[PDB]
Amino acid sequence: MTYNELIYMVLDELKLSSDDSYYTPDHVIFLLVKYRSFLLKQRYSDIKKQIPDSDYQSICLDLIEVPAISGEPCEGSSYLRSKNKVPTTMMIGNPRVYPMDFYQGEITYISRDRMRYVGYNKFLRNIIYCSKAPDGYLYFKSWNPQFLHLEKVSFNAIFEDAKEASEMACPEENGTICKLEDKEFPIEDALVPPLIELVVKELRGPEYSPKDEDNNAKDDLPDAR
Amino acid sequence: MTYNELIYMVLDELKLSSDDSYYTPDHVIFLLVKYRSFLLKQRYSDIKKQIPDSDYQSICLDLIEVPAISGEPCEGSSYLRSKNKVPTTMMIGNPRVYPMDFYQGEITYISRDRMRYVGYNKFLRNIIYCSKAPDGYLYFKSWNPQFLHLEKVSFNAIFEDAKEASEMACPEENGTICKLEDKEFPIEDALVPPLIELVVKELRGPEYSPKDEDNNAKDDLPDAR
Amino acid sequence: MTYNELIYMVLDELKLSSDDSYYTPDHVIFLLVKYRSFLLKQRYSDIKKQIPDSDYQSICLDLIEVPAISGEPCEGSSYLRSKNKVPTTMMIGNPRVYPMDFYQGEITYISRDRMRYVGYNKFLRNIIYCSKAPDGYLYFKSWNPQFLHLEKVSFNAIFEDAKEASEMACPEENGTICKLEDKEFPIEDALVPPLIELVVKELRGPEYSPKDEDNNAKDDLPDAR
Amino acid sequence: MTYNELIYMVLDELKLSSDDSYYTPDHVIFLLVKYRSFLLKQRYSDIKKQIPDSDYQSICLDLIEVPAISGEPCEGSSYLRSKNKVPTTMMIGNPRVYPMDFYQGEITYISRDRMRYVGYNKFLRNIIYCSKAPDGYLYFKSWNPQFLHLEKVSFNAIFEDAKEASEMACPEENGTICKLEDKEFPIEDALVPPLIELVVKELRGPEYSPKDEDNNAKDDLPDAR
Amino acid sequence: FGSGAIGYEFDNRYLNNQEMSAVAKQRLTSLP
Amino acid sequence: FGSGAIGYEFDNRYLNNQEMSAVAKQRLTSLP
Amino acid sequence: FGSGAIGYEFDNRYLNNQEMSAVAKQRLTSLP
Amino acid sequence: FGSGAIGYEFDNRYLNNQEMSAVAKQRLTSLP
Amino acid sequence: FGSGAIGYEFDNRYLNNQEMSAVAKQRLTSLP
Amino acid sequence: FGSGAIGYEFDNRYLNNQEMSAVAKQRLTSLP
Amino acid sequence: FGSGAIGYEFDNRYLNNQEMSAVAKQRLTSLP
Amino acid sequence: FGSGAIGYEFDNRYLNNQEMSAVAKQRLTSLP
Amino acid sequence: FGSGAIGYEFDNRYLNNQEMSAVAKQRLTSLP
Amino acid sequence: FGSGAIGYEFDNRYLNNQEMSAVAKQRLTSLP
Amino acid sequence: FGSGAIGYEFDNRYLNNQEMSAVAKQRLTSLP
Amino acid sequence: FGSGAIGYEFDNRYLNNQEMSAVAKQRLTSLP
Repeated sequence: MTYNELIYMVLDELKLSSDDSYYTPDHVIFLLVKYRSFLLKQRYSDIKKQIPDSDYQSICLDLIEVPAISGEPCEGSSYLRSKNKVPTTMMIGNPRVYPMDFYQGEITYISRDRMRYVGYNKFLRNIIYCSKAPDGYLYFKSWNPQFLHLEKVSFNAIFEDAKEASEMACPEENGTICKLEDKEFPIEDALVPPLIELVVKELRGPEYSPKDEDNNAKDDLPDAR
Repeated sequence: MTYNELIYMVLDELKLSSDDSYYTPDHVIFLLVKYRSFLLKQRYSDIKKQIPDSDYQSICLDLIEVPAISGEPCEGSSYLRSKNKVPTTMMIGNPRVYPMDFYQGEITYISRDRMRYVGYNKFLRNIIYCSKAPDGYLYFKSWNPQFLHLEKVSFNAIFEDAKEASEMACPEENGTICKLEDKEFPIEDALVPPLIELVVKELRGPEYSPKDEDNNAKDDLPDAR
Repeated sequence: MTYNELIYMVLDELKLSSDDSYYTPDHVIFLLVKYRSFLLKQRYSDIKKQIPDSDYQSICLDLIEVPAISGEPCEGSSYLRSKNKVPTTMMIGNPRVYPMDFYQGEITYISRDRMRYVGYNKFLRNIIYCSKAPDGYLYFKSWNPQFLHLEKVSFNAIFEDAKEASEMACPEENGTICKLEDKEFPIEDALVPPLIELVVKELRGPEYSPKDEDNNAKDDLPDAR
Repeated sequence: MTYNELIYMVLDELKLSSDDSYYTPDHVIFLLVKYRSFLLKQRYSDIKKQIPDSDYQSICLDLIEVPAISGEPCEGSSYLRSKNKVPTTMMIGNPRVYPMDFYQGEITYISRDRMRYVGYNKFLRNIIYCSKAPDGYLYFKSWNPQFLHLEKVSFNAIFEDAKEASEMACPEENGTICKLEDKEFPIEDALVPPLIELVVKELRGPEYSPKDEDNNAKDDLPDAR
Repeated sequence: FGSGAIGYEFDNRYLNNQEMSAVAKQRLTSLP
Repeated sequence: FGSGAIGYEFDNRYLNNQEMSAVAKQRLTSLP
Repeated sequence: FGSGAIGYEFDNRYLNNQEMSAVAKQRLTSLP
Repeated sequence: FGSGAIGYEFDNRYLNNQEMSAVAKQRLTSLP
Repeated sequence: FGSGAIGYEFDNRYLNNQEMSAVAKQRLTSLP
Repeated sequence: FGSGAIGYEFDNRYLNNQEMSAVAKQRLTSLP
Repeated sequence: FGSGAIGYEFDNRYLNNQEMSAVAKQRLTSLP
Repeated sequence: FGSGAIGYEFDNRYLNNQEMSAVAKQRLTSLP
Repeated sequence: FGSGAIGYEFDNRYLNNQEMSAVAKQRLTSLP
Repeated sequence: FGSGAIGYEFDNRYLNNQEMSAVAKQRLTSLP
Repeated sequence: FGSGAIGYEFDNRYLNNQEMSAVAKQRLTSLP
Repeated sequence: FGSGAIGYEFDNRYLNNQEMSAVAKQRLTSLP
């Protein structure tokens, strides 16, 4: 399913069809993207369960070599990093950075804290490690100077913001899908009816609430105007 | 039973007979497929039970040889992938890929994560593997070079979308069925009354909700218009 | 009892006597056939119990030899299969394919997955096996080339759709019963009052619901028209 | 998501659109940050769990050498403190001070009470320490005199005030973001629907409460004016 | 309105759980 | 309205469950 | 309306189950 | 309306069940 | 209306059963 | 209306039963 | 109307029974 | 109004919990 | 009307009873 | 009004606690 | 009217008693 | 009216208490 189908299901359940409606489809996109992460955490955080393939998305990143701090000699070895800021993954799925082929290569996505201290094991000196720095970029680290030649990776994970990771979606065979509404929403069908129910409950009450409608330099909500 | 019977049963119970109705049969189709997936997971995920053949569905796939990353000498061995994107499966049944004869052939369908490290065992070197990659296609891998000659397979599983797998359904003896409404809905008849009840409950309240009827550059929902 | 008695009991409980009624007897047949399977699963799936003789039906099939895949030499041995698609059995009763005599012969109805691998035991090389393929036909398999001469079998099981298996009902002594209404409904009497109660509850609410009755290019259900 | 999206989502759900409204967006900002802290403590204080990177936030600190008490020969060794006051942290995550490279350096951030008795161990004499003193600044202490040369650090933590740490945020590659409304709100999207619900519940009742409208040298609230 | 296609199965499941609880206390004793 | 073909069966099943729970506690003791 | 041909028997069955539960705890002890 | 020829018996039977449950716990102890 | 010639005795019987349950847990212990 | 000569006695008796249940659990332990 | 000369003492007695039940479970253990 | 996509799942989950509690008491005894 | 000088004390006493019941279950185990 | 962003998570947490209670009684026995 | 300076503390005390009851069942076992 | 900054915390605390009660029953058995 696509963003369009979910959005218009929510709108039609709410009957927000007129262009002169207070709650636009943008409210629907916001609520859908947040309630998706809410439901996924509620279902896949208590105890470890199988996560379907629908909850995931693949972003494609372009890597650039950057200094550790600045251009000094003693400031440590350089890191690669994605050109643009990367979405934050949830901790419920199977995050994986792969070199444009999911079935090959070993690039390990680890925590920020762990990546401070990796590769000291002599047999793990050739493994590329990944983490999202507080800067918001995906930083790469390894002890094997060959890693700095890496130019492109794809990252598959259950990203915490469907909109961000869908905007960073990888080019399809036909070409890029410009409109977000024509892209595919990241959620299993078994979680779609609950998601629609939660969003529709969220906006049902506000839909029929009064407005401060008189232009009279006055607050008109206490009078239910 | 076909899509038509289920759709029109829901519509007739809602009495959405007038062509000038807000909720068309496409709303019904969307809700039916999403609640199908919801009910199947609710019933067959808590513990392992028997899945009847009625919740299963079949598709026809045409396989093409593709490079792992791109055409390069050192980018790894090639793969076989379906020409078109494959619907996501539900991890509740017996997914199976067979060479157009269900009672013959061993083409294993495994997890995408497992498919990286596979075939190293000396006796598992002639087994063909499958997994729906993040691209959306069903990639094939094996160590016995004969697999690349394979041209056409079938795939049986409890698919996440009944509509997507119905569009990719295998040709019948009579021929292809042009209308989705004339295809068999993939759910057991023991699960149909629950499904109809859930969908009718989904659309009962909205069926009688107010609309923003006036064309006056104003939101008329708070006034129950 | 027959389909007619159950149908008209439901109709008279609902008092849908006028020809100008929204809910026709076809709705009644649909609901009865689905709620039958619903009740049978609910009663005979929790723990194994005696199933009466009323829940069963006998279909008669005409078998035809078919290639495993196509007419190739190496495509495996041929199978027999029913000429027409066969109804899906429920997993609660005692399915049995018999050679027009229930008290004689051994044709084993097994699962689709099992029938891939049967007859390797040297003492089981003469046993005919059956299963419903994803094609929707009943496929036969054995290692004893005599089986391919088989022309007619009858299949007794608790079929998941009473309408389908009743349409495939075996010829009676008097002759075929053309109308489904004159055939015998497949359910024990102890499950008939619950079945009528469930169907009548299902259609009682919808019976008195409002309609979009004005032909005015407008949705008239919000106004309870 | 930014402060603007959250603020205007709360406002639009309350329909506080008129500029002549009692409750401005600053009420919303205050309530959002305080309920952010409330929800984070409620979720991550009972027992230890994983904190996502989204609840974390970063600031830039400039360090200046200061006397312990005042300039005297016997008042003890000097300290390094941030030029500006530092927001209080929440004791639920992984507070860390790093020298502008997260994956390098060991500047421990400890309790203020512990920081009195520290560094006596012979192998801990080159470790730099931190603690937010009662003055409000983040003081630094160590036994290796090189620490006083340190000039600039960063500090990652789940800060008590999102607004205070947002004002002290590190410069981005593009530059500084002048408006607080254009900065990223530090909360996971799985916690956003609860936050919006709590804040909307906070302001729903007051939104329709009576005001002392008349200018008559009298309290008009008992009369519901 | 009226529909029992979801309440009936939940009641049946409740009684099935009661069934399993009742029969799980059944013991054929020893030491006579 | 009224029809008790499902209420009767559920009440009877509840009583059957409670009866099985009762009889499952019965023992014929030993060690005299 | 009124009819007790189904409630009476259910009440009687409930009290019979209570009867069997009460008498199933009866033991003639040993080891004096 | 009113007639208590079945309410009285059921209440009396409930009290009999509860009395039997009470007296079934009585024991005359040993090992002094 | 009002009459307590049947409720009084049922309440008294309920409290008598409670009496017997309370005094049936009384034990004079051993092994000091 | 009102008269509490039977409510008072029944409440007092209930409290007496509950008191006897409480004190019947008291033990002076051994094996130190 | 209002009067608490009978409800106060019954509440106090209820809480006294709860007091005795709570303190009757207090044990100073052995076998260390 | 009405929508039962969250009520259904919670009731099903409650029944799953109660089923797991029931089956967790099952034992195949020994010492014959 | 309102006055909470007896409701407050009874609620506080109830909570004291429940606290004593809670702490009376505490043990410092042995046999390691 | 309507909003289930706080009731849904509390219900889920309640059922998670029930889940953990149910699975905490699971034992793989010994002594056959 | 409204005031929670007495209900808040009673609720907090109730949850504190529940806290102490929950943590009083915690045991670090022996005999492995 | 409405404000759920104290209801939310009390419900969360109740669920925490119930979770601690659940996990406090967990054991890793021995004697195989």
